[PDB]
Amino acid sequence: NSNICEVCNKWGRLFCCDTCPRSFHEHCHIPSVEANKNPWSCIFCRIKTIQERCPESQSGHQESEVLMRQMLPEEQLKCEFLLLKVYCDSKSCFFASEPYYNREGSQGPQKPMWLNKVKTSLNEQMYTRVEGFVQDMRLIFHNHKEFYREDKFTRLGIQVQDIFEKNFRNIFAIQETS
Ligand SMILES: [Zn+2]
Ligand SMILES: [Zn+2]
Ligand SMILES: [Zn+2]
Repeated sequence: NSNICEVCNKWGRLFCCDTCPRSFHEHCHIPSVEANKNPWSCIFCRIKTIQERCPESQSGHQESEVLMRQMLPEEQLKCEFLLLKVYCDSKSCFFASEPYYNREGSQGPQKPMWLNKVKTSLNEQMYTRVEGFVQDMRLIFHNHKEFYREDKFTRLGIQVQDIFEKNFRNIFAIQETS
């Protein structure tokens, strides 16, 4: 097993996957690492199994169809994984916790959003469709773009949104386009 957390790349109190060499801090894994269960399989392994059980799940999909899916167990898992993929980028630190807004010449967003709030929402099963989760994710970056205007700090929102969107297309097998 790896000697660092797959998500935050630090050592500490780690839980090891039994089916692959990844390791996790308790609350870096999503969902939080389960109390018992021997053997234990991580989210990367659980996502791989879905694909292996239904190879055709990797054929291309339209985003509009994906968004309307109900949050059944397999779509819940895919959203948890997509969330985890964003936390895997160190630039996710800027979007993790509750923001505040007091900048000359800007007003804060009408509906603030941050990664830990989406994490809790997923944990508490507050999304009924994929669209709910993806809307809150995109809102994080859109709020940041609007607030920071022409400050070059806006680019952090662009950068982390690109990680989100690449992973969204991969995890949900969105049809490749030009
Ligand atoms: Zn970690
Ligand atoms: Zn694993
Ligand atoms: Zn099948």
